[PDB]
Amino acid sequence: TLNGGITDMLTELANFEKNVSQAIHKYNAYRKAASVIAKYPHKIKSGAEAKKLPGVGTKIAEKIDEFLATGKLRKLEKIRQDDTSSSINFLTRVSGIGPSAARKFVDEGIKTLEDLRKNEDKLNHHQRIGLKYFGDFEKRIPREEMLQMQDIVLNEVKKVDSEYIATVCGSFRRGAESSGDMDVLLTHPSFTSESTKQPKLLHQVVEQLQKVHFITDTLSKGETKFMGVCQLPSKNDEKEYPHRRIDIRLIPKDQYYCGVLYFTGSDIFNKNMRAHALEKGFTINEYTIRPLGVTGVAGEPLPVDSEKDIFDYIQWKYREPKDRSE
DNA sequence: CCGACGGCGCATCAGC
DNA sequence: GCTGATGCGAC
DNA sequence: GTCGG
Ligand SMILES: Nc1ccn([C@H]2C[C@H](O)[C@@H](COP(=O)(O)OP(=O)(O)CP(=O)(O)O)O2)c(=O)n1
Ligand SMILES: [Cl-]
Ligand SMILES: [Cl-]
Ligand SMILES: [Mg+2]
Ligand SMILES: [Mg+2]
Ligand code: NA
Ligand code: NA
Repeated sequence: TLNGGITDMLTELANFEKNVSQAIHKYNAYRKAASVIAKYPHKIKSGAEAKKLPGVGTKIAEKIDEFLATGKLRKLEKIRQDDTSSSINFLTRVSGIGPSAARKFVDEGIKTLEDLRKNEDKLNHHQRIGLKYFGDFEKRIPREEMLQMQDIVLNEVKKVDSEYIATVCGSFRRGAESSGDMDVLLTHPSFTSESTKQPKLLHQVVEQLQKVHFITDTLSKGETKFMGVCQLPSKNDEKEYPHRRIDIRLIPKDQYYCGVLYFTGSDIFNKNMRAHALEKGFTINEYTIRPLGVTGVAGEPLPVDSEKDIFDYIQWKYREPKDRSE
């Protein structure tokens, strides 16, 4: 928050370009600029000063000058006034409504929360759950509740099969004092890059968490990724905890370190690291790190025995999770 | 210039 | 039914 | 919107 006013402005610009303009690269540019400015340890006094940071160019520098002089950006003031932009921006805050659906709903006269509730028949399953928990999903999760949630998931996972390992990643693993959701990496030795020796490995864990009423709703579910809703249990006479988003990713056990690197993030950190890998002649996904031939086609997976190995391949100093909140 | 911009799982739909 | 393109996802 | 070559 040293430069909170500027990073707020760029984040709002990013959301506009994403949600309304459907200009994903402009969205990514604004987020990169906000990220590099957020970690800049001086209170910025001019666009010129910010234009020294990689990712801040001529246009954003101009916007920082307008913002530092007036406290505001006319481009954003009129965006907030535009009814279509405001409606599209709002609707995309419902889980399952993306830019395209939001604009299509706006065309059909569906523009408000009350509009959405009247038109549940027009919503797919994901969207209906996002509407149902609209208020809950915008609340953050205190780290203390993340600790209680972790304890349930790991213990319940242990009850299904003592050989599962569940690791909470995302902002939690980066040490955040609050999280937007809970992200769980799951491994089991029967599932490796060589073979799947046991079916329903993710299903059995989802079922156990549903059985004890931790998982309450499913947004999407396949063999390796679960996206849904969970809730802490409350004591007698206690108000209920909000419902929370939970994501679970089942990763081949021999590919744990690439998987935990990916699932720890942040997303911008992953983008930065993967772009640098490319510049160094490697490609990184949640499973492997592979070299790029002269062709550009990926080669064979390189041996990985820690997170640090992946950093070493691309000639980066190791960064602890807490230092990856870009 | 101007081409690139990380990478992929699940849901839903068009076309066969 | 399958394959491939698209939306969505913090995207 | 920004960057590299
Ligand atoms: N566009 C994306 C989105 C996500 N990811 C990866 C990194 C996330 O940490 C990780 C979890 O994805 P996430 O959306 O849960 O992001 P968090 O860092 O946990 C921030 P939160 O506390 O949830 O509000 O998945 C990514 O690589 N690329
Ligand atoms: Cl774009
Ligand atoms: Cl791979
Ligand atoms: Mg998260
Ligand atoms: Mg998540
Ligand atoms: Na710059
Ligand atoms: Na949404």
